[PDB]
Amino acid sequence: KYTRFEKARIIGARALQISMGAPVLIDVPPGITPLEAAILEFEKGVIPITVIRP
Amino acid sequence: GYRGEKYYRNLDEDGLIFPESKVEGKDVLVGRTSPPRFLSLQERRETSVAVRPSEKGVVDKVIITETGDGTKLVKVTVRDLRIPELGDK
Amino acid sequence: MKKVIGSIEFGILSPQEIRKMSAVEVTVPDTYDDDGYPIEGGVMDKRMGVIDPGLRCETCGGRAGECPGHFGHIELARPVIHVGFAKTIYRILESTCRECGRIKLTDEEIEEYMKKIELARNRRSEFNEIIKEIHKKAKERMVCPHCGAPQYPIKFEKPTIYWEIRKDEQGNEYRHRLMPTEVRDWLEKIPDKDLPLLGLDPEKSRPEWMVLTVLPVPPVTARPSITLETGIRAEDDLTHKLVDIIRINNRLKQNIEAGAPQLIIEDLWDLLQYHVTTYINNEAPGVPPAKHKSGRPLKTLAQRLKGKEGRFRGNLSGKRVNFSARTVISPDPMISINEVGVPVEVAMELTVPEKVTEFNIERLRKMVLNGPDKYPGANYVIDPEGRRRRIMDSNKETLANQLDIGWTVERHLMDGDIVLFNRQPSLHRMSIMAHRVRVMPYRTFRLNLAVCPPYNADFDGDEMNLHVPQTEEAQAEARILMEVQNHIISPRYGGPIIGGIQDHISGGYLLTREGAYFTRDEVEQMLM
Amino acid sequence: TVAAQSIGEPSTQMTLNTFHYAGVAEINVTLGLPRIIEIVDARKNPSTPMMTVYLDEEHRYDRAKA
Amino acid sequence: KSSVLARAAFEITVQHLFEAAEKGEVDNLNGVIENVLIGQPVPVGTGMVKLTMKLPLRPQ
Amino acid sequence: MYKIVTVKDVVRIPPTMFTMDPKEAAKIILRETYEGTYDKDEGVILSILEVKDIKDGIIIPGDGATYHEVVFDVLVWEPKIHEVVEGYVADVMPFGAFIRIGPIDGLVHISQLMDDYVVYDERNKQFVGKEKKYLLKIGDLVRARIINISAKSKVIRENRIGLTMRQPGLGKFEWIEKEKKKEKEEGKK
Amino acid sequence: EGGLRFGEMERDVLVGHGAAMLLIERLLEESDKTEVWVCENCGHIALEDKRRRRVYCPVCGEEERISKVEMSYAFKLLLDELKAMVIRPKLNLSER
Amino acid sequence: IGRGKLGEKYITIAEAKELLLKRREEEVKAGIEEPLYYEARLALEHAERFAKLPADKAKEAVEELMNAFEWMSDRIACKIVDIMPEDSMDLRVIFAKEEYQPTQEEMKQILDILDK
Ligand SMILES: [Mg+2]
Ligand SMILES: [Zn+2]
Ligand SMILES: [Zn+2]
Ligand SMILES: [Zn+2]
Repeated sequence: KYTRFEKARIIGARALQISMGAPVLIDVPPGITPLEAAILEFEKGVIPITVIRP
Repeated sequence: GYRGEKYYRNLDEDGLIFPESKVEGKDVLVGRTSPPRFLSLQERRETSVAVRPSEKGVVDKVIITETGDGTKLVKVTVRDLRIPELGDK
Repeated sequence: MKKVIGSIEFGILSPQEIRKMSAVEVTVPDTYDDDGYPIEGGVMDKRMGVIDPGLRCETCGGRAGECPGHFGHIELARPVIHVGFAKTIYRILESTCRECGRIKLTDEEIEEYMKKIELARNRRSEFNEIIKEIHKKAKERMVCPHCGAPQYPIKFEKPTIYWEIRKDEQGNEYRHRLMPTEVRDWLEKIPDKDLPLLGLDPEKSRPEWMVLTVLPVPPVTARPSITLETGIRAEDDLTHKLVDIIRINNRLKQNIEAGAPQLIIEDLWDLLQYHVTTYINNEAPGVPPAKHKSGRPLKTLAQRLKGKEGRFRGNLSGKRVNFSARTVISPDPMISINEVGVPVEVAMELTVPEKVTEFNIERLRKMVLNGPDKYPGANYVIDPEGRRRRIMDSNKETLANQLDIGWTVERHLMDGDIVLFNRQPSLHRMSIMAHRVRVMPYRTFRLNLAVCPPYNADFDGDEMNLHVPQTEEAQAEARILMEVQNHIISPRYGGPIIGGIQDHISGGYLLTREGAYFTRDEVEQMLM
Repeated sequence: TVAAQSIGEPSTQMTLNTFHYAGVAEINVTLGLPRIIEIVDARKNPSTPMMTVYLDEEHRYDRAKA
Repeated sequence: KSSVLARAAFEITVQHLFEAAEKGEVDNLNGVIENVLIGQPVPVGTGMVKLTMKLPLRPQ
Repeated sequence: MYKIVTVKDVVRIPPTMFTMDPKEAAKIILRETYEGTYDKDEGVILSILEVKDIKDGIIIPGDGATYHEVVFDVLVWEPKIHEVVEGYVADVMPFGAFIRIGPIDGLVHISQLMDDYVVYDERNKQFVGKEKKYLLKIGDLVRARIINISAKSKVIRENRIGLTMRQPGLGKFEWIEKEKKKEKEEGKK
Repeated sequence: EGGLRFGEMERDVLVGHGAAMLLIERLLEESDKTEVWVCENCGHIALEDKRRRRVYCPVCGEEERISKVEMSYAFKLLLDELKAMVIRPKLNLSER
Repeated sequence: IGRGKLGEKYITIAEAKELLLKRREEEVKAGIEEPLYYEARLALEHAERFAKLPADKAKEAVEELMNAFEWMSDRIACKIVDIMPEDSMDLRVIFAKEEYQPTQEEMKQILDILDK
């Protein structure tokens, strides 16, 4: 389904959003870094960003 | 251009470092001031000679001589112990 | 809000554009006075900008590190031929009539070739072929078809010398030389309707602009003088060449105003042409390159844009970067293949900016309390307003308590961080991969042995570089695309590139050979 | 870029002196890196032109007729 | 190659630049090298992906 | 003149307001982008009434926020050259009277109020009657044709409007009444 | 206190991995980047005056349309070098 | 103007007096110290100076003015509503800016359309 480029782009967008102040959509262990938070949200399936394909 | 007073900790009143004194990175070996630059005025640029930024050791000897033109020339040698460690060839 | 460059269209600067875009006219062939201030009207006039500390550029205020620079211009006494356009000027001249300036082609043939050109001339090679055909056709006609007048042949002598083989009495030619003013007048009267037939464009360029009468001056920030350790200003090559050009121009103007003999004016004109063509390109064929005081050849505008050390290949396609470290490598089989051992000295020097959130506030606070000397510490904090504060022993607790949501901490590296790990030469794409940081006491990078073949590295003195991505998107790209375990299979032949080498294979053979047997303690210890 | 690198990288492992042996049944031809450079640059006339001619069914299997 | 800057960065830079000035050639920055020179994302890999999201995001 | 127009635009919704519904967050962002702004070709922007429709957000690289296309309506008071303006004089100053015409203040130069010779008060600093004795006060509201408009910048500053009174049909309502009485007298005779 | 060389071969490796954002991060923020004023009417780089807090285009006298552009400092130097010759590189801007 | 303007509609000073009052109420319900932001409180003073004419009936007069004759534009209509002319001189002057001048019988009928 997802190409690795799309996955990397989605995770990079989510991590930047979380760092800039967006709330996390899933509970996370304390002390985690925003990139790992985005990766956790991803493998848990809670992604609010969709990809446009022609 | 006056750097921190921390770096002049090992200088004598004549402007030269004491031999056998241990130095660290960017520590001043010879304190020297230069005439100012017209962009200021009534100033003296700090032009001290300092240890290389990543080096360390102990001052071994200090030599004062005269150049071919009679100007003072100072040479300072710093020795550093090198125990073998990882990455040595 | 922010726009991006969508396209770039090239062309030739007109004298009007050069005059309007300039900030000052240069008239004095000097840079600095005795004390050290720029000379008014000199080649280092402050109108173009400021390079010395404690000076404000009157054109745009600013300082040494703030003023970007402004262009100057020189009013040449007499026009000179641009060296980059000399061959094109020769191509144009021998293909147009001397009297009417029209292309020496017949009207129906012009129509046919205009029909041919419009058939996708964007392809450069086909356009060049068509233009070459037009040039060949126009070369072989002694008489203009549009107007009745003979056309003499023109001989091009490198670099910028044009001869006109015109007959005289008793039927003998005298190979008249074409002065640049005559060439400019010839080119000026060319109509725009047939410029596409010559390969030019009526708007982006003009034939008369190729012979330049005003020369732009690069900004001061593009000609940075170096204060030598002896206390003497080391001028850049371009500045010196500009000084020579201004001096020659002033001498030519004075001689013209003084009614000097014709031969002297011709010699000065040739000298100015030589100086200009060396300034534009010091490696132009057919000229002796200008030399520095030390005897080395000067570097000019054409030199900056060419070579491995030139602009395009030295400062654009590649450059030196921050947040990087380099040291020798040593083997370490105890770490995972996707991990790299990092010296503690490097870890406390490189930093990864991190934003304060509700799930990492306590850890960042602890690191800020640790200061810039304990290993898990930090070196800077950035308030939400954007100010940068350096963590010091007198600020640890105060800044730690000031810390809140929206702040930025430049913490030291940690275990689990992602970094770029590279060996040169970068022969193929798995020469650069991403590894997980694992802090180490000593001063060498630790690399797992199964990862050697991709890097083509052996521990006999090799040095390998490390890079730290600074933004969350870059870190995500490195984490997802560039993980080592992703690139086990080589793209060249679809087979593994990471695998056991040497002792791995030998020990495997020793373990699995016939007759090998082990005791209780050996089995337990090896499995553990 | 992957194709360019997958061609360039093995080119640091090829030889230059080739074989230079005849063996009666073989004709000397350029090999290794110079041959690849010739092919990529598409030289109008190669340094060692050579052709391989296949006989028709007649004379194909007979030595004397070949 | 249609791009002026792509050809210029390879070899004989000055000749290509002056020829482009003569012809009035236009570079559309459609390639990789030109975009790297400008400093904007290249149109390969992750540089061609486009993303959208539904704004009213509520945490769970 | 008060005027309501609709315009489409793109909105940069920051991540801090992702939780709230797009429409209101848009509304606030539009307010910050241009609440106190005066356009050259539109006039003084006053209020973004409501966002008619919000589109989805495109994640541009580098920024990380959402960019949404929006359409909304905004009422704009647009000054027009050669226009009557029924405002009241905010203050008076001996090159010109300042009449308030809306968000910006219009200027009525002393040599452009009344056909009588250029006169303006000094002790009261309001106006002195040379021959007409025809007094304009600070609290009185007047109408005046416009001579010119000074469109300079969007900060609603350095912008002044020239309003003529010399032409008939303008002025203090008292003198308009007097001119109406003269018209009635001439029509009755 | 110099920095390590990031050669063009490394850039080609980055391209071959497809990491566009990693490439832009390595090539702009860590080395050199700046903002300039571009007049979209004529493409010439506009002048910002710190005396008047004003931005204007000298070559064509335009103040209405001066957009902000983000680019490497080295590319600005390249543009200045080209304008040092008679080359005229016009800049066409685009949104997004 | 923001990229891509599309649409335009002219309204009376009373037709926006109530909208400005709306801004006044929402901002104070939000607790903002100013009842409404700068350039809008002063504009509210300007509106309330002669906002005596009802806004809704102002639009009614406007639309009847369109039905009366086709040369009329809504801007002129709202201007006529917001001036309240008394004699011919009034309309002659207010139309003197306009390319077209109003007939005196047109005066007499718009006097009926004006009512209060
Ligand atoms: Mg080795
Ligand atoms: Zn400047
Ligand atoms: Zn002719
Ligand atoms: Zn411009």
